[PDB]
Amino acid sequence: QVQLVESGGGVVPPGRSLRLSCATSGFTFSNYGMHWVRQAPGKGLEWVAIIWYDGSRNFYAASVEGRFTISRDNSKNTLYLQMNSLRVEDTAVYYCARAAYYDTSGYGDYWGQGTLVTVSS
Amino acid sequence: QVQLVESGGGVVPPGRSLRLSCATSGFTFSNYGMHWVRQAPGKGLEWVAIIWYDGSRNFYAASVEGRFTISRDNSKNTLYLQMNSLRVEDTAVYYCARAAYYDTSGYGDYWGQGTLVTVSS
Amino acid sequence: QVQLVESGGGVVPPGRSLRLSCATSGFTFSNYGMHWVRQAPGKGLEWVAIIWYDGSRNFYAASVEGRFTISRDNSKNTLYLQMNSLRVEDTAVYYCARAAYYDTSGYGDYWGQGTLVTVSS
Amino acid sequence: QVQLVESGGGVVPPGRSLRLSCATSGFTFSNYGMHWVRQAPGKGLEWVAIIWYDGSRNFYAASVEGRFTISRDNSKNTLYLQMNSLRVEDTAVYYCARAAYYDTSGYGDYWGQGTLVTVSS
Amino acid sequence: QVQLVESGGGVVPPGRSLRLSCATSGFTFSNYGMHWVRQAPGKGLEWVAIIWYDGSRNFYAASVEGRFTISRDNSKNTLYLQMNSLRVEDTAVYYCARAAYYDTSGYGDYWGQGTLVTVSS
Amino acid sequence: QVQLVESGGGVVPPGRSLRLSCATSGFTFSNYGMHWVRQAPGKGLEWVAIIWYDGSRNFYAASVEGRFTISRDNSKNTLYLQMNSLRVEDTAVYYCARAAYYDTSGYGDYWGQGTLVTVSS
Amino acid sequence: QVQLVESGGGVVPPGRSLRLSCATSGFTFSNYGMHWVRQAPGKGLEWVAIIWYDGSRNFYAASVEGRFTISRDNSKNTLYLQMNSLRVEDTAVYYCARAAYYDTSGYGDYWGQGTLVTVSS
Amino acid sequence: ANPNANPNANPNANPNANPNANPNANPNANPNANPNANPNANPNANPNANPNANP
Amino acid sequence: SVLTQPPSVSGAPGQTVTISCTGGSSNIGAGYDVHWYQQLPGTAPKLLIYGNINRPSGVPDRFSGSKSGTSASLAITGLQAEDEADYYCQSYDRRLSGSWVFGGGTKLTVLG
Amino acid sequence: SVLTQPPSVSGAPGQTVTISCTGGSSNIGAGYDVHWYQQLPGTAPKLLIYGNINRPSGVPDRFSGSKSGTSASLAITGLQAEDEADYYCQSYDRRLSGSWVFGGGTKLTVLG
Amino acid sequence: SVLTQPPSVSGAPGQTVTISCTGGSSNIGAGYDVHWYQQLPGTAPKLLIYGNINRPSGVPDRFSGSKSGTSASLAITGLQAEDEADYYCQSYDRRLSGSWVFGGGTKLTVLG
Amino acid sequence: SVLTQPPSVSGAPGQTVTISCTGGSSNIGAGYDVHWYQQLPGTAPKLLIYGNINRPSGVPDRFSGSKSGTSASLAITGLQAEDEADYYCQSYDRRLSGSWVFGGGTKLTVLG
Amino acid sequence: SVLTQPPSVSGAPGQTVTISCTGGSSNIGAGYDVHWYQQLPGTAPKLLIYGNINRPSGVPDRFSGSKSGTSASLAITGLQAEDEADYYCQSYDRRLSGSWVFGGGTKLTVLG
Amino acid sequence: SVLTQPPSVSGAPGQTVTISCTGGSSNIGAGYDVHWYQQLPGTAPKLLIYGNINRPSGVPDRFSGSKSGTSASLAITGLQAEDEADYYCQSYDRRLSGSWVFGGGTKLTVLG
Repeated sequence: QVQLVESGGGVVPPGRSLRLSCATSGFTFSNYGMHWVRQAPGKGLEWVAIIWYDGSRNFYAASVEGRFTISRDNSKNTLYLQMNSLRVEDTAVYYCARAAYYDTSGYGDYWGQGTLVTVSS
Repeated sequence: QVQLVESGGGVVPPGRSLRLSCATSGFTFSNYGMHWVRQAPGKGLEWVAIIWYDGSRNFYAASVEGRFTISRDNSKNTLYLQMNSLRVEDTAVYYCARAAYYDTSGYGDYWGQGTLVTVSS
Repeated sequence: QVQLVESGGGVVPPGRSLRLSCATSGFTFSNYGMHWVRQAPGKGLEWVAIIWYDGSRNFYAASVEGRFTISRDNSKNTLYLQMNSLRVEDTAVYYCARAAYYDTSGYGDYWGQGTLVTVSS
Repeated sequence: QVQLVESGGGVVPPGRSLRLSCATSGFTFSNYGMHWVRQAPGKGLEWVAIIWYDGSRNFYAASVEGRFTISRDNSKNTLYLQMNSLRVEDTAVYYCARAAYYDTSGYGDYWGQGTLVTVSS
Repeated sequence: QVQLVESGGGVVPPGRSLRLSCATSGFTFSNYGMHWVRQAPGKGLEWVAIIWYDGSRNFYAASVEGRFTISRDNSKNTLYLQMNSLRVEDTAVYYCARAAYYDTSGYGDYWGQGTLVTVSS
Repeated sequence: QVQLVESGGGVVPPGRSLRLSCATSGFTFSNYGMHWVRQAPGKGLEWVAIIWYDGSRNFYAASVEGRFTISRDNSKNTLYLQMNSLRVEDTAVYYCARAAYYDTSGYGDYWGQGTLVTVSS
Repeated sequence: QVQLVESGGGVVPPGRSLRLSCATSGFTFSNYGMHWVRQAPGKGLEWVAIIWYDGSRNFYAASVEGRFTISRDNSKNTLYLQMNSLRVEDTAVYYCARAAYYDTSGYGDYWGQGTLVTVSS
Repeated sequence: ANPNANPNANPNANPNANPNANPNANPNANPNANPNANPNANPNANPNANPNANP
Repeated sequence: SVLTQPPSVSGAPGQTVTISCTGGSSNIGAGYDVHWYQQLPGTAPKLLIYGNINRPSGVPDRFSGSKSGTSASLAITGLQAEDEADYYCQSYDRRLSGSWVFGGGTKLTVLG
Repeated sequence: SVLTQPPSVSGAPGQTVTISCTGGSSNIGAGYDVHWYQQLPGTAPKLLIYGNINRPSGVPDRFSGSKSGTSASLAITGLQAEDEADYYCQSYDRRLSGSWVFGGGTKLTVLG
Repeated sequence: SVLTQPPSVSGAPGQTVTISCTGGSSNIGAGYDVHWYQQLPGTAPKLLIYGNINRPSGVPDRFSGSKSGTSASLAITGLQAEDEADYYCQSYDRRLSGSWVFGGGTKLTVLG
Repeated sequence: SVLTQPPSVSGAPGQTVTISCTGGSSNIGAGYDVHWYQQLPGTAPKLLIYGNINRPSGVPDRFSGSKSGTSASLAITGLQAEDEADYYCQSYDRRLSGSWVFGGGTKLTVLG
Repeated sequence: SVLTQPPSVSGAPGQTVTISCTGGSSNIGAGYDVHWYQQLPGTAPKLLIYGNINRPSGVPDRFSGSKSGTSASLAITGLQAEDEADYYCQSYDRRLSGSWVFGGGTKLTVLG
Repeated sequence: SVLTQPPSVSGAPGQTVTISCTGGSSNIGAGYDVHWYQQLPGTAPKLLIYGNINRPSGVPDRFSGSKSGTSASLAITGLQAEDEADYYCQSYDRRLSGSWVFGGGTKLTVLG
């Protein structure tokens, strides 16, 4: 079975950093790309970032590019997200999802439990 | 001349692991990739797993990913298949095959005799 | 915050070369193409050159082709413009812009501060 | 400046081959298609062949198709014409011309110097 | 010299399939569409099928649509015609022709040798 | 042989939607336009809609325009009819017909079997 | 100067082994890979085997894989070629040649004298 | 009007087409591409390599 | 929210409801696939329909969907008590530099 | 055979004969071109005239053709013994779904 | 300067002005997008409108534009003291080998 | 079993029979090679055709095959008694994460 | 040579001369562009006019061209001593399989 | 023997003859280099051309070669009495497990 457990959340005042993580088990981690999706409390889903299976190609959303950093460690089957200069509008629930590609578009076959990050002062 | 001799079968209660082995001779083992194909009695062939010649890349079928482990030893010309948490639907005959690539797809030029594995309660 | 910081300008007598640079920060440099645009003193804007994200395709304006050379360094997040055999008509203010594409035509969403090259005897 | 130089001409008896070349400088070779045009001594101009910028498409005149072969090398900026089974009707001056396209028809903006190929016995 | 050579004829019982081919030389196969034309013994000519230069479009006569299939392989310069559920009325000599278009209609500008397909019981 | 098989009928309360389909075989689907025709119980035939071979042009009857939608999927050889805001007078047997054009008017050479749509409360 | 001297040929009955060698001088043996090529009487050349400079990677032809063994002792400047279970088809003149690599292919800059191995009964 | 495909059209390639590279193409990386490992490649990947110590 | 969805629809158990997702000429009308996700109130989203017609093993046969033109829709038949969840449509929009684009999210209420 | 032709035409050597191919208002009367093919007794057809007036390199000046109204004609002047062959007219009919429509075919016998 | 712009346009504060950008049948009449830039007297250009109707975050609602046929115009309402700048239209011309073609450049004078 | 094969075929001794393998736009119609395997009732499968046209040394000239569009076919001429075996077709599917995809399996019975 | 040009045209220095190029309904009358080339006695051709009205940088204002209907014309005003050269008109013929079709070639001699 | 070479070619002394090696899309058409070897009747083969254009110091300037597409050729000018030898073309094949592949070989004869 596919298992995606997440950690690293909490509460931080705006202006400093935070680091998430998504530990995986039950599948070959190095053969798949990974995503990050966030959902603001009471809002919809927002795609955040993607990383290639080798880490060569990274893509970020327009609202998070330049501040967030996505990385993976194939030796520990873990996925990271480095958040810098956090703002109030970044408060949401962060999911790690596994990448899949059908014909001409991608989707997420398996998702994580979700972790909540709140920015307040 | 290519020979692929297999072993490691038996009768196992579900939920406990078992290890296959496929001894090769007549060709440079460390210069080719290997496949595992299984065939349930009265059914067709089902591709299981593949390993690169150096072992860098491993690809598994969906039904066996996370439970089956395929490994190779270049100093002993031995191909291994470590199958954990066997279930009843795993009962089949496994064949170790040699990998060949023509233009845009792979195929198995030489196959092993095959052994029967039994999972029952 | 996307930043494009330029340098390399100055006074050069006609007949010799000059090299510009456009240091980047705040975005993924390797995912975007770049442009060069110039503005002669008191004149309008003139498109000069473009480079692909991987550097495979280069396009130049007819008035600069064969003399100017555009290249990028994906590891330093820097862009170059190598100008050879400068003519008096090459005096202008040089900008680097980030590429974008909407439906059927492209535009530049983020521009640099600009550097000014004077060529005279 | 655009500079197209031809070579490979000379005197050959009918029935065998001859290979011309048009070395170019002063522009990006791989962005443009190229033409061959021949002019018989004392006659008008005759279009011979075209090649795409990537080499995917080739077109030939009805009188030369099956005998002539046009090819390019984007790493050496050199255009070739392989001429087999030469006839006395093939004695002319061959020009290489850079391709261009305006609205509904194409023209040649820069031409080479030309080379003389004569067939006699 | 344009050469169209056909093969694959013979005697076939009614109700089963047969495949014809027309190997080509002397021109750029991928630049031209092709036709199939058949002639019953002692009768006139009948148009059978056409295929576009890229294979994107196929057209068939009303008497053979749903049973015949025309295809091409640009890498081997070969044209095919798969005939399924053959009937006695399909006994004729089949010709492969090279398509040409003048002003408002098309003609066949070089033809093959022809092959005889006999359906009898 | 030309085969048109229809499905998607049934019973639907007035005010909501329903989708029909007409699967085809035995001819090149992407070469022909298609029609929808309906017949109220005990009444005559009534033309409903047409779609072009490429799907560019759609025409509807005055009594169904704005509510019914016609579409096709050339990769599955299927013709659809999306029926929205169904009323009581839309109770009829629906046929799919293959378009043909003779001199100045069109007809349908091949028809489907028909499916019954009943709108009732 | 590069000197490659071969010894160890002769006449051997089928079914048994015969060991060859190729002595080297005038160049750094340990810094080059090197090949084997055999020529049957009245036939062309046929590649046999190559060994890496460190001996890590061995490649054999399909006809002799599993029977021929190539080994090098860089402290004696001699490459060894073991041929086990010789067949009558192995009668050929074996060549020892140094390995060279230009862009994407291999070739032999220096060749040896060559020795004859005949299998007859 | 006629709703069917026209069989009386030119079935040959058009030589009157632009033979030059298109400057109006997307110069940016494609975010919609397969991010996975492509389980279709030569698994015996020792096809050809330099057998010497240096390139 | 490039993809537009009705904020809420409802239907009594045992009836057929239809959730739609409207796009444009750049995301759905360009030929890109549409995928559907279901989120129960207290858990993460779960894949519901991929490939515009295909479904995973756990998803029952009740859920179905198709696209046409610039619109795609998710048809649900046989409403049940556990169908209370948020439904999102996803595609790829050619105009931005992101892998996925999500819709607003349609809430299905079972008229119990 | 939407285009009808005389089944046979004969003439003495050295004189002029005419082969006609008359159609309707949908193929020849609609403005579509007429092309002619020649089939010698034991070989495949060979192109004779295209564009209603033009001939390939191999075809001699003896053959010529023209069309007017709904009829097209092939004019052969100065017959030889090697002119014995079947002649077919080819055009496009608007009322069918085919690229070419052929005539019945006229056999020319030279009275040697 | 393929695209034609009037060299200057002016208006009183609080009134509406319209800046025009007229091209030919190869750039704007061929279906390509038109994008607008704003350049203050001493700074680099800033993107104003892209896609003929869209605008970035920093641009207020006062600026708006559209295109029709061969002509594309930028409509500005509620003139302010900070609106004095050079406004360029940019598109793609099919007849050259460059990505962008710019206009001449209009100067907007606010009658303060 | 994305590739579809007939469950059983038959043929008299000396006649010609065909085994078909039907795929889709993702496996066979996307340009991937099709390979055929023959398995005796009591042993492992053995390679029969690779690359849609090529066979190993052991396979006799009776076995031949080809591909076209989204379908593939294995042709066996001159049926023998020892031809009774299960025949499989193999290709690669783009939409999955597996190197090989096999078909349903065709059983050939000779009507002795 | 599908395009017809007068073999020679002459005029006195300082006067205006015109070189014509007449085509058919397939090359010029079909809407395709006409371009002009100038070849001095001992050098390769040089582009003179493209797009039927436009000229390169080196070409002076004396040369001008236009097209209408089935014919096109090249107008030279103010003949000089160096204008003795061959002038070719090039277009595209719909009825061939070639990128360019040239004219016969007109030799211009100024009466100096 | 994946590469094809003519069995034997001949020519007069001092003339130019062409030795061709025709490959496929997997060996020569795949972008791999072609190397030529000249084997004397009584000694081992000697390197002649490498990198498709480069020759060793010992090889005279008469020998030359080039490649295009799936074919390569060896051009020999000024045939001499010592040119009588066997010539082989060598490349690399992607579809095999061999470093080098050798052609049939051409026997060159000089009509002394």
